[PDB]
Amino acid sequence: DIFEAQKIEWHEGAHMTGVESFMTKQDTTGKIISIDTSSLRAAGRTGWEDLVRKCIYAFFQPQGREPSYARQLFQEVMTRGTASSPSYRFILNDGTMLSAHTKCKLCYPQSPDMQPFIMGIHIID
Amino acid sequence: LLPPTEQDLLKLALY
Repeated sequence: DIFEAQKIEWHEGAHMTGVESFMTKQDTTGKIISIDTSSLRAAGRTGWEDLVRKCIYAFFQPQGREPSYARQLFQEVMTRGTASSPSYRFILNDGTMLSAHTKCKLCYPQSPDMQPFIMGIHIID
Repeated sequence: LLPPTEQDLLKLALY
């Protein structure tokens, strides 16, 4: 049904072959409450912890004079229920330049004991 | 919102 369909896209995001990504869950104050890295750890690439840390820091870093993409997306996802960033870049510990973009959605769980939350997917370009 | 602190991130990986 409608509640179940909400989970389809995020289950698919957790098993994408050929795409480097991770997912986050934020409460509605914006605080990150979980980070799912199972796709990165399965793909056996070493340096995933550094990739995730650097990607998240770039996501929350101010964009010159504008707010960070994290702020812009959080503001938009609370008002309209979905949001997306353009690409942002970061440098791994070995000097490699990478870029990423983020998409997120407000999710309304069926269980009365759970609060709404924001699911985010961060895709390496 | 507040960005995660280094301890927030540490916890997110630890558990």
